[PDB]
Amino acid sequence: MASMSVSTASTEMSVRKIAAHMKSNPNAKVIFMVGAGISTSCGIPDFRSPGTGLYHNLARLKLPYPEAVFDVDFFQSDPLPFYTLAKELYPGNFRPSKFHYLLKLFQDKDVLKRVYTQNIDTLERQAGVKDDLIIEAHGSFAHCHCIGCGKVYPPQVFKSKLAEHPIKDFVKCDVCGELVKPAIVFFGEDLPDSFSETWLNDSEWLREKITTQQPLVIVVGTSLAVYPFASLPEEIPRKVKRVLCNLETVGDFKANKRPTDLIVHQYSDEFAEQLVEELGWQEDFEKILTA
Amino acid sequence: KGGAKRHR
Ligand SMILES: NC(=O)c1ccc[n+]([C@@H]2CC(COP(=O)(O)OP(=O)(O)OC[C@H]3O[C@@H](n4cnc5c(N)ncnc54)[C@H](O)[C@@H]3O)[C@@H](O)[C@H]2O)c1
Ligand SMILES: [Cl-]
Ligand SMILES: [Zn+2]
Repeated sequence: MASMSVSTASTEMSVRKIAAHMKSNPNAKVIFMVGAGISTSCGIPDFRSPGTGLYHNLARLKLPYPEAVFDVDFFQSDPLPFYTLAKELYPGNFRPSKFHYLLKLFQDKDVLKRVYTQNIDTLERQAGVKDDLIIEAHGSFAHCHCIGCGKVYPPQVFKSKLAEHPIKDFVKCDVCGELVKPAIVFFGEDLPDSFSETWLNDSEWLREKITTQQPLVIVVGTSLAVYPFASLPEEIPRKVKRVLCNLETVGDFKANKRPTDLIVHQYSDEFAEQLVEELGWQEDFEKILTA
Repeated sequence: KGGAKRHR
């Protein structure tokens, strides 16, 4: 849970501007767009990183390349790699980060409009963020479906298979016989309808606020290299302040910087620590963390 | 709606 700054440079001043914006607009809400970066401190192993037990187990299983684990065609040809990844990444195996709790705090302070997440760890939800305020753009393990006919399955059937040694006889649909998999969006598949539908509504929400208070969109821990999620930042209204908290300047913040864009090169947990301090919610935050 | 999950 303990964090430190990424470099000798202080980000407190840049973070302060954010707190200042909120102080001036007490009735405004914030929309977060987050990625894998906010869960790194949770110890979630990156399947794309050598030196991680998961990466090597997938390699041993003959997975051709990391993202083939999230490819429908490969899954149907050999589901073991995905089942192996599921066993290690199944929700409940990790705990929320300080940043995840920051989202909960904003919710408590009623300043959270929505959190769009590319992560499949569901740590936002595990941390207490309400279902109505979360958009899991890439799905989750909360639901299972047949990739053939779409019949719905409770997640428990799939999960039970993960505790077997070895993992074999994968879950098959009792209607059409095809493989059943968690409602995780695989590469090549469309995102859930709620993604575009909710962005449509939040987009109108953002624009109508420009003409009233002034909202704020904060992008955190994402390389903005996966679409269509990566298209959101550029679609943010020109007149709505954008903030990017990432170790590196990426995506639209790099391709088409905007005068009001506020770039903060900092670890998400340190960012959270500094923001709570500047907002003056250390007391409430400390409570959530000790809850 | 944006198309399928991808890097493109
Ligand atoms: N927790 C997860 O669900 C998870 C874990 C590992 C990989 N992924 C892949 C990640 C992914 C989406 O790309 P994405 O979100 O952009 O991942 P990414 O791994 O491509 O990029 C994360 C970005 O955040 C930055 N970063 C890393 N740690 C921190 C930190 N502590 N504070 C601030 N910034 C940090 C970093 O500069 C990087 O650009 C998908 O294709 C997944 O399949 C998801
Ligand atoms: Cl515009
Ligand atoms: Zn079926």
